[PDB]
Amino acid sequence: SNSHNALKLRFPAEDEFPDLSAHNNHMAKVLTPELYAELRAKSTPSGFTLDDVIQTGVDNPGHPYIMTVGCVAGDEESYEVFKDLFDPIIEDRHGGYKPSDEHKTDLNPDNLQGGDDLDPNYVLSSRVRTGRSIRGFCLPPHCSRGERRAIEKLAVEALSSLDGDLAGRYYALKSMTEAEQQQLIDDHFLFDKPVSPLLLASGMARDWPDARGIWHNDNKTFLVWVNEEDHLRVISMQKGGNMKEVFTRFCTGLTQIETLFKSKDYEFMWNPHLGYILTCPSNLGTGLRAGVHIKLPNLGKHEKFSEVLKRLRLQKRGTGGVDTAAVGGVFDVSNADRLGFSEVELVQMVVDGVKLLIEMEQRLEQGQAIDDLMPAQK
Amino acid sequence: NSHNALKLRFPAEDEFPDLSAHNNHMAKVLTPELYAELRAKSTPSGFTLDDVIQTGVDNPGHPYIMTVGCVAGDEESYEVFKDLFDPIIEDRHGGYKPSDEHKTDLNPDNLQGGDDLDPNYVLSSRVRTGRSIRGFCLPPHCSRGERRAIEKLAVEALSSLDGDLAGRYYALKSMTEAEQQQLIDDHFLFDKPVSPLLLASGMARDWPDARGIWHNDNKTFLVWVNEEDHLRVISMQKGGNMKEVFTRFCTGLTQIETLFKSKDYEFMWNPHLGYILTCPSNLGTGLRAGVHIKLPNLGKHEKFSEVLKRLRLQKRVGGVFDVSNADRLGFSEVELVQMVVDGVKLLIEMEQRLEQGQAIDDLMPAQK
Repeated sequence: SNSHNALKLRFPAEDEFPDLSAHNNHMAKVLTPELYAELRAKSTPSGFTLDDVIQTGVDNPGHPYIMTVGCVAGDEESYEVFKDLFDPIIEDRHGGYKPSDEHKTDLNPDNLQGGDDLDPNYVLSSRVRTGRSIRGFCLPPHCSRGERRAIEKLAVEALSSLDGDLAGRYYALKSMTEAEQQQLIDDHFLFDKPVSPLLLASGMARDWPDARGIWHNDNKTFLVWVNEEDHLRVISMQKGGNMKEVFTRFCTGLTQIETLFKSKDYEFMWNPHLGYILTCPSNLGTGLRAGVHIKLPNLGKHEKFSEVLKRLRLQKRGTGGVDTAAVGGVFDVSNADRLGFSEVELVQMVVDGVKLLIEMEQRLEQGQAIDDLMPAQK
Repeated sequence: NSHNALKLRFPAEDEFPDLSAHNNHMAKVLTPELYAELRAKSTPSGFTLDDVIQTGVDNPGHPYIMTVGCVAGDEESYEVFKDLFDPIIEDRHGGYKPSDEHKTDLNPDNLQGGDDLDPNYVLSSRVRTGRSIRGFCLPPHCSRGERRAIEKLAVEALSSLDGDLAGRYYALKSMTEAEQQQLIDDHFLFDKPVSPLLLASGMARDWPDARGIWHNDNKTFLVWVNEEDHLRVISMQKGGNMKEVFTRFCTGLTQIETLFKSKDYEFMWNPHLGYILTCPSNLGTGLRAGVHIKLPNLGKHEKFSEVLKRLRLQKRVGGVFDVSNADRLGFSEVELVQMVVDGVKLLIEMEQRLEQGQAIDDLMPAQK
């Protein structure tokens, strides 16, 4: 069953209790001596234990300013069996999302209003990314080589049946040539073995690169990663500001994949409370990041920039390409929320927020203050 | 590295540089045998010994002031080529042995006094240092992509700074006319190096791409991005409150590091060399705390040179001098600023004594 956890249970809980004195992550914030003694004996059907769940958080103290999650789920059951650890973490990480709250999924592009015309003079590209887990298999931190291979087989079979706009090709990391990895690097489609101690400490990098691969359609507007951080990572993208089109392709792609999985009696891990289940609690609900690479040289240096994004429930990341080298300010702006908002709602906020960012940019271009454009917190 | 492969087809003596009439630390240490042993090596980034000493071969230097004559291309340069750097470091940094260990101390609390040096003599005071981000090659070798990546990290980290800090970034490239003008008025604008020492090391490539300057609204904390080093942090202020200038120096610096770490990034550093920087002369603390003071009487005394060396200080407009600590490695940041505070007090004391037409010989400091 768990000979090892049985040996640990022979020690008093406080002898096995981690020293989190110099830590700063959500796990350490919630893991009291009491909670550890209560859950340490528990195990999930696949044998995943509390010690397995929090190991990364113990190894990685986290940092100042922002905390890290410090824990992972090894399977779908982990969230139920260790809900007393995950729930407060989730409540804290997702702005007060309660154990009793419900998550609503909305993958109907028609519910999105506008967003098909983000000013191409500012929006260089649009993208929507999410993650999915296949029910019946352990998550990356825990999946065996056999499970991982079974998942890849399922993913590849389904993906190979996509045609038309989604006709594509699979590229296994194991057999990848220097030439194809160079092309994938140039198209920003490649992923390598994680270097983050956060991911490494969880066990998700075992047997690399076995059963890991990259798939993408011929037009390079739809990309799928298999067995990296989660079973599947699905990305839709393209040049320009047609977020609606990107989202539609995103939704239709996910839908066709799921139908194909359904054909084989397989389905994505999902429930009314946590939405789509993924390895890290920070990616629950929709696990969706919808963003744009937008030119904002003026606003980008403005003192209220960060403040404007926070109020629009958006977040930014800087870029390191020739684009920003010229403009002197190209940013990657996406939605900050993940759980408690539907996919349509998250994408809508990017659409809405982007329009205001552009209006503020043009306002600044004409050398005028944007004071009366400052929005109220959303 | 296959260019080095070709060079290795010639015997070492045929590739060995002609360093006659060269007055730099590299030239005073590199022997034909040391070259023959190290010329086939390379750091993971591919930096070679030839790359390390190129600036020292190109720049004979000056008969008087001596230069280091070499640069590090990445963090591993100081290790893979330690047999060349160690002797140079011992030579450049007052005997600092390979066995010695550097001790960093950025706690402004350990700074005894320095809160108010006589304003009648000290026009202004400032402290500055350099920093390298682990994982990226140094300015002599960094690719355009690395430089841009470094710039991305620095800007968002500096964006997160706030309080008496919190400022605006200014990319040299896309800098607007009004902006460039405004910066010159604040005396913050820096441009492409004219120094043949930097040019020869390959540090000005792609200028001004990925280069910029960030400073606070208050104009007391400044940071140069991707110039002589990944980062050049400066703290300044008119007056003689070196203590306050150093405090702001330490905090703003602790925060930057804070933000960097919060993304799995850290400054290059190790117990032996302190902070890793491009030029060996900047190792350890790479710190320079200086003040502009009026020492007219001393300025023309025959013991002014000896007095500075005694106090371990350096000088570089009525008696207006630029005095700063001379040491960089083997002394903590707190120790370096303390010597400047102590020595300055002693300099002003001697200046006054001279004004009264008195001795001062009894004030000759004991070689610190």
